[PDB]
Amino acid sequence: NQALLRILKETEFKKIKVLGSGAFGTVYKGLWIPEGEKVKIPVAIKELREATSPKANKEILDEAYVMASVDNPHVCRLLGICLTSTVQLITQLMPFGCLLDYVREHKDNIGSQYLLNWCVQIAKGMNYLEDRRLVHRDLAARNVLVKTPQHVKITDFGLAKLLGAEEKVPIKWMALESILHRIYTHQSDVWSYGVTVWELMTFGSKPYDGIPASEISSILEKGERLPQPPICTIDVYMIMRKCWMIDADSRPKFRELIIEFSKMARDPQRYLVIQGDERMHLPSPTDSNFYRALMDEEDMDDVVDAD
Ligand SMILES: *CCC(=O)N1CC(n2cc(-c3ccncc3)c(-c3cccc(NC(=O)c4cn(C5CC5)cn4)c3)n2)C1
Repeated sequence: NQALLRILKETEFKKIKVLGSGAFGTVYKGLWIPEGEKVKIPVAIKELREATSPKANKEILDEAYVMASVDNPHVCRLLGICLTSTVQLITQLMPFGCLLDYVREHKDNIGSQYLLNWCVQIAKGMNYLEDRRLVHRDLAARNVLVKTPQHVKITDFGLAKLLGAEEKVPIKWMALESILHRIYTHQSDVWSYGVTVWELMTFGSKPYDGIPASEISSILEKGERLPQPPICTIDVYMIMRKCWMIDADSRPKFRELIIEFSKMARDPQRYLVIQGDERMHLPSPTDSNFYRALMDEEDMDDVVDAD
């Protein structure tokens, strides 16, 4: 559906500040000025790294129209595109930033209810991508954005597919088959999900810290995996370990991860042990209503509360 992707002209928007970057390009906070209006509307803009040609631009545009249909409350939707000598992708601006920076800044202030609800939401967004037959290829805590502390969304999915580069590097998030054979499936996205859950449970620790990328395949072949985070109980750790099994079909499915983490979120102190957890509950209905009115009016399934 062509109505889901807006083609933007360089004159109606401006990049104003750098927000960060990745393997695909630099991210900016921008301002959109609708034609004839005096308002400046904040947007997020990703400017892709490699310069592009008119032939490549037509193929990218065709793929972008399909990519703009990827609609779920836990996945950031591509809203607009500007195709000139560079490819610029426009999306809604998330003022809280990525979940990786969030868990680091609010470490020893985040409770089990939040940690477990973020795992559920990420699995929901990943299950929706699997329902759309779209392999993410770059799932990590840096690619989970915070709309509000209660609502996270996945970004940067299928960027190789958008560019027509699926058959052409975040080694520490990759399944062993992706490292060895560049094979990417919904099951290698499950391995990346286990690493992302590990990043959240360690409040943003670096996976395999100190170990060079070239040594990772050999470490995985010897059966070594990321260590049990100090807050995880054995049941949570066993789910992460199942995500990192050599046999891809032995890993859990995203629909099963939604069910297990939803069950755990219903008795959160039994699955995660955090000091001072009794005073780090989910917001009351009053606070939740206020956050939504000011920055999150979109439709979304209820957050899992404790029994
Ligand atoms: C904290 C980690 C970090 O620094 N990162 C940079 C990367 N990131 C953040 C954003 C962002 C910030 C704030 N508000 C919103 C987003 C982005 C980002 C910006 C614009 C566009 C995108 N992605 C896409 O447009 C896009 C399109 N697809 C489909 C066509 C394939 C997938 N992603 C991301 N990036 C995290």
